[PDB]
Amino acid sequence: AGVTQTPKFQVLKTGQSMTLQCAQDMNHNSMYWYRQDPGMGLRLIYYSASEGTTDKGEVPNGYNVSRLNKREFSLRLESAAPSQTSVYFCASSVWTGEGSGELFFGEGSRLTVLEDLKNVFPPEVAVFEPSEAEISHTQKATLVCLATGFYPDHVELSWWVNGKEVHSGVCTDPQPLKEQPALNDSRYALSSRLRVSATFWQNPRNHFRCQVQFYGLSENDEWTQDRAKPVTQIVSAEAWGRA
Amino acid sequence: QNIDQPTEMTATEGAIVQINCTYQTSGFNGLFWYQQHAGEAPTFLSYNVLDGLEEKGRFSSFLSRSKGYSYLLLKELQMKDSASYLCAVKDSNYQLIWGAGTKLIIKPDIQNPDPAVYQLRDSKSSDKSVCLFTDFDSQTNVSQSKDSDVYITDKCVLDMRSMDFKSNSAVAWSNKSDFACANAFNNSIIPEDTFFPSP
Amino acid sequence: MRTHSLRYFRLGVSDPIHGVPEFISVGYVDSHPITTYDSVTRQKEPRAPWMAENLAPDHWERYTQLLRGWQQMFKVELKRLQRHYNHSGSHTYQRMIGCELLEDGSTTGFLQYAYDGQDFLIFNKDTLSWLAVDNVAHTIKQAWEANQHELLYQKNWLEEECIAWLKRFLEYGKDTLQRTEPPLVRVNRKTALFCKAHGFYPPEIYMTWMKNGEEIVQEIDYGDILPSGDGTYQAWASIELDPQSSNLYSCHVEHSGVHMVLQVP
Amino acid sequence: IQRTPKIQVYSRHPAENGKSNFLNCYVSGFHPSDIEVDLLKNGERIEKVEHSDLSFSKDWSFYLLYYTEFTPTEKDEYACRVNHVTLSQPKIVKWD
Ligand code: NA
Repeated sequence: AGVTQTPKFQVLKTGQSMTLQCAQDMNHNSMYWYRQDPGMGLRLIYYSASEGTTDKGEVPNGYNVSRLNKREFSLRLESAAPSQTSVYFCASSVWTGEGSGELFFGEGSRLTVLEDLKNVFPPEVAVFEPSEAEISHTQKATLVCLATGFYPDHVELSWWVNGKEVHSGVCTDPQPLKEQPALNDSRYALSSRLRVSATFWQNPRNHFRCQVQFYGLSENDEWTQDRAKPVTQIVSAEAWGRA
Repeated sequence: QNIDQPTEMTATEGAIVQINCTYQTSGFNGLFWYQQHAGEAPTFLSYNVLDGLEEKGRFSSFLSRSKGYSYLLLKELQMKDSASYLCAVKDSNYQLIWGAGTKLIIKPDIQNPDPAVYQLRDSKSSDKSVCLFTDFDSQTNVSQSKDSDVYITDKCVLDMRSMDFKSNSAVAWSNKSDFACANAFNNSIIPEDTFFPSP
Repeated sequence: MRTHSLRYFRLGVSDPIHGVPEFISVGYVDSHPITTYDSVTRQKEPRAPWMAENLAPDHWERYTQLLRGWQQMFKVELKRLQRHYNHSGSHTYQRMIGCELLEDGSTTGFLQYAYDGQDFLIFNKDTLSWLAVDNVAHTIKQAWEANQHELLYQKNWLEEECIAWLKRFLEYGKDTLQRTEPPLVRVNRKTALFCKAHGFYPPEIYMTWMKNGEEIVQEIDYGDILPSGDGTYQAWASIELDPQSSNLYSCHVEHSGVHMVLQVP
Repeated sequence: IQRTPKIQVYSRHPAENGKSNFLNCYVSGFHPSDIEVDLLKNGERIEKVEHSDLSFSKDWSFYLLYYTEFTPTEKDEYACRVNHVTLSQPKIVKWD
């Protein structure tokens, strides 16, 4: 499997604790925890040059690590701070004291640490059916999915055609849009398009769905707002082909 | 200790691009290039430690130790090459110093551009009106909204694989009553021949 | 400067007696130990005062972590060797890496391995390949040469990094390493003529005997250059006297660009 | 292949009776690295005996220096006793 780290996404209140897991099944000796922040190179938090030893990197304050065995290297945030909002990568290499051996990275863990969870919102999802003018002018049909009002930017948008997820003919914005660019905690919007042939759209049996997985709060997070608790959840919208 | 590489570069599909990396370090034990697709993990591309050029498929990596300089050369650019490229140097204590990365943007070659702004059908579950600017050639730039109740995404390249067809598009939406696809993209410079179908 | 060198050794022992480390690693500048590490202390520490005073704690902390890793790598490499040799008992594994900065400004660089104290694999940084002494080494050679980038890495370390470290340490230890203490030389009888020198630094010295102005190394007993314990060295050379003919004997000593002759009356 | 230690016993400075000195025992050329070294005064082991760390030669053998402060006299006899896996019995090299 290579390097497996969890969780992919996490929202945290200031002062909450969190452990990130990382395992590698490549029989590597050296493991690493990095954070990635916009505008700067990767910064090493802690590393483990071999089973049974660990040491600080460049930014160890606020973190601790445990090399539990040759496979596993966990990262601990005892008391989360907003400055620890970041993307975290675990990595491993065969050795550390050599020159040419490369790093193998895990998938990354996106952490958002907030003073108050009342800023957390799930997306509203809506699907918009193709323009008839487009169909007659190009013989093609573009559906649009909008996922709007969410925070933090912990979403995964997918298109589903006749019950199966599709990727061909899809483009989803690489970065979300800030709905209020000046506000620091602005909620986000994300658009995606699915383009099919006019013939495919005009089959009334074809069914289109856009679904957004949101990563939000869990049972143990405290909720005191009048609105609904913004838990991890899937939000979707559909359309049918039209003859 | 310092590593520098440009923030962003844009080139056209099929062309060649050279990504530069300069470094000043306490000693030198090799220079790495990694590729990182947006939202994904970095993966290893190349390692140089002696002077000269090394080739790996469509990518080559060059090193000059005396100049403290490397470049990553990508030829016959494809859309799949859109990613960030990270340069990193091992110093005398075997510590990796990481560059901030270069974001490579690739413009598709649109062979039959057909610029148009389309009004999509309303959703009964949303108060938004949605407009799609599509099929324009890659020299067109989509500006953000000048209006705070109007939202415009940047352009996106979609690949219809079975037809070997790529198109650029941008989306605009709003719930304002005076919003119309004829004005949605007024803050952008759009082709003179953009097709606006009659409402 | 005179010729100077930097080298690091590693020793691995597969089944050590209780108390003795399975792994040791020591660095040297010329004959001076500068660093030590072993599997008992698990700490890299200075062995010369001019190393401790010029390398910050960050240096010892970082190489302590690297040596913890190199220790594990050495354990695994030795286990593989002893399995391929089909050897039981305790066996040793050794590595030596280093470089020399010659008086004329040229450089050399070297890296080699030994098993049970005998040459095992020897690196050639010009042809970028490993010389194997037997079929166990031949198996390792193939695996190591398959990783071309690591060969390149070792050539760069030997030719550039090592020399840079060497010149850095030579400056740190200049009061020790670049000084000259001339020898005190004397002759006595014991029948053989002994020529004895002591008090000198650096340890490189040449003592020989000449008979009627001619040297003959076959007739001469050369003693080793030995440490006196105070930072200086001592040496000697002897020759047996011919009672059948009259000959002029003289001791010649060469040290740090000075030649000395002691005529025996 | 195992190599037996070479053993040389000598004073730091040229010896003069009544003058304080150092008696050295330099053991070298041996392999493997385990070794026993005692300095002897009139056949009795000397307690306050110091030694350098194990040292490494380019030919893969090892060496060590053992030394003790002493004042040589006319009657006292000094020696070095060494034991190694290559030695069926400990070897004694008198100071001459
Ligand atoms: Na910490």
